[PDB]
Amino acid sequence: QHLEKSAVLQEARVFNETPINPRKCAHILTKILYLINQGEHLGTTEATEAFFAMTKLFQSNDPTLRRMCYLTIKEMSCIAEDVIIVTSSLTKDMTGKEDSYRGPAVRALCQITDSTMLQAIERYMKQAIVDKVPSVSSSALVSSLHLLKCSFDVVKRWVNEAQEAASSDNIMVQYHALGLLYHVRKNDRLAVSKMISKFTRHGLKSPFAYCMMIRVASRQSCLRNKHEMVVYEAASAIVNAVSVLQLFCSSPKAALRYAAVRTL
Amino acid sequence: MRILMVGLDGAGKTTVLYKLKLGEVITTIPTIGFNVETVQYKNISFTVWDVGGQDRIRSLWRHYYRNTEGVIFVVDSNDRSRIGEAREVMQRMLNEDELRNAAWLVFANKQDLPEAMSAAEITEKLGLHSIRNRPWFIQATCATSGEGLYEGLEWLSNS
Amino acid sequence: EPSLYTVKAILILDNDGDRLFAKYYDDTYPSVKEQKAFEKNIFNKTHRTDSEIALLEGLTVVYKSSIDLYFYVIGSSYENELMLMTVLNCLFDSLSQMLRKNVEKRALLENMEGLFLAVDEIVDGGVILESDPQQVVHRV
Ligand SMILES: Nc1nc2c(ncn2[C@@H]2O[C@H](COP(=O)(O)OP(=O)(O)NP(=O)(O)O)[C@@H](O)[C@H]2O)c(=O)[nH]1
Ligand SMILES: [Mg+2]
Repeated sequence: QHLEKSAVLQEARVFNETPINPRKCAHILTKILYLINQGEHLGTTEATEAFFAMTKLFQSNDPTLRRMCYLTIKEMSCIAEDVIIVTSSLTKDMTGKEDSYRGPAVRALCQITDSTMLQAIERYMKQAIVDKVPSVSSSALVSSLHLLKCSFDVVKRWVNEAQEAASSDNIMVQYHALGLLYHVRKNDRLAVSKMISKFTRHGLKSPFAYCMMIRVASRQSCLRNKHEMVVYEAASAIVNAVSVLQLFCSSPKAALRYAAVRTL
Repeated sequence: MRILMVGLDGAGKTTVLYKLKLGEVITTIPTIGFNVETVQYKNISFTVWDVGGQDRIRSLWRHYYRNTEGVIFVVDSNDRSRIGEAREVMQRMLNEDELRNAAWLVFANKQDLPEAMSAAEITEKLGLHSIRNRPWFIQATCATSGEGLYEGLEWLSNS
Repeated sequence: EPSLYTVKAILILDNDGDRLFAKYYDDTYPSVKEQKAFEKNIFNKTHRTDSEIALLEGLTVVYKSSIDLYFYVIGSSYENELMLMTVLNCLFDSLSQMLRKNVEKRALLENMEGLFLAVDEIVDGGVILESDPQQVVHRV
């Protein structure tokens, strides 16, 4: 419940022992995550020691422990030194047989990967982007989005796998896919216009994609959408021969009326 | 039994491990990290930590030292330029307090290649004769055939 | 300017507006001090209320409650309220189905693993990952 940092970093030293208790060790990982979520500052040295203890848990095949490991990796990625040590384990897990682990692994991998090491994993990234499992595909797309900061020139190269993914029936995948595409193509005006023209016909099946695409269209139309969110988005877009009826018609409702009124 | 397997990059450490685990010769990528696997040989379950040998990773082996009962040090017998470097890495590894009593098994590997140095040659170059403080053994291996691998597991289990 | 980055933060606060769970997905509240300050601020405004939406500190705050707990999704005033709302609903429904129970401080602390993993299934770095509660519950 309510505990001290030093104690927990201590019991973390049980991870170095061979006959691993998955339940117990996962509990301790949870204590660490909590300490961190609470805002407790861990030093470079103690963080690094705990990180390297956690790696040793990769010997255990317990699923919950594995998942907790992914989390721990993402959370300590910025406070511990030499997190690169997990790269192999994650590329393994991400390419592995079991889908429950695949998306999460991509996310964690990309968190500990820096623009220097990006080249080593590019092939697997392109593979995960086009995977049929939406968990994996979505994870890889958002991952790439994040990676657009540190290294843009490597990720722009991935527009093809991205485009392939943007046809997905899965609404999240489509969302992330078109999102990523824009994030790359933003600032090359031509490719954006083409981008828009493409989905103006044979539009999308994602409400979120719809919303963001409307927002895209707004840079210097149709409110018949069957999702509340898109209709609103469209509306607020339009007002910056008008038809401001649908807003007013939204004005009568639970908690949607804030959005309506807030406009103007 | 807890085993740490290291050596310079491209020595054949992962090839060895997955030959042992899968009876298969896999197509490796450089290991940026570790692989950890459990292997059964004659009633012993060896937990083998294969830790990548390229420089960045080499700097990290010390975290895997603690609790190690035995050390497999893989050498590419065909690479004469890097043998001194191997010698240097291994010598200071021998000075590590967490590795103090661990059994020391050298694999002179890629013995299958025509100009591979012999195990005796390697023994002279690595300075193995000068270890008096713990058990050592050198074994010629070919990880692709599997030659010498189980002779290694055998020696190790007799720590 | 359009973005996949929508969610600014996700909070779960107890009756004292103390922090059960928090993620801040950008640099608005750089240090824990000013974060906790923000959290007190928004708790003091939203405690014992049903209004499920608020403008505070120039940000849209979307929220809802259970017995001892408050759930918040925070984003820019320039975002779409209904999208934030899909995040909040996802988080609360997901947590329900997960716990198979009324969602309260006792129950939630009983499984923190689940909470962590679930929030992680919901938002990735400010991006909405999965809006569907069932998908999220499945992934744990
Ligand atoms: N001819 C021959 N090639 C071998 C032998 N063992 C491994 N190799 C090959 O030499 C290379 C070494 O691969 P690998 O085992 O991955 O080396 P490593 O020690 O794991 N290196 P790293 O630390 O960078 O992962 C591969 O091309 C592998 O197939 C062997 O006994 N004979
Ligand atoms: Mg290797």
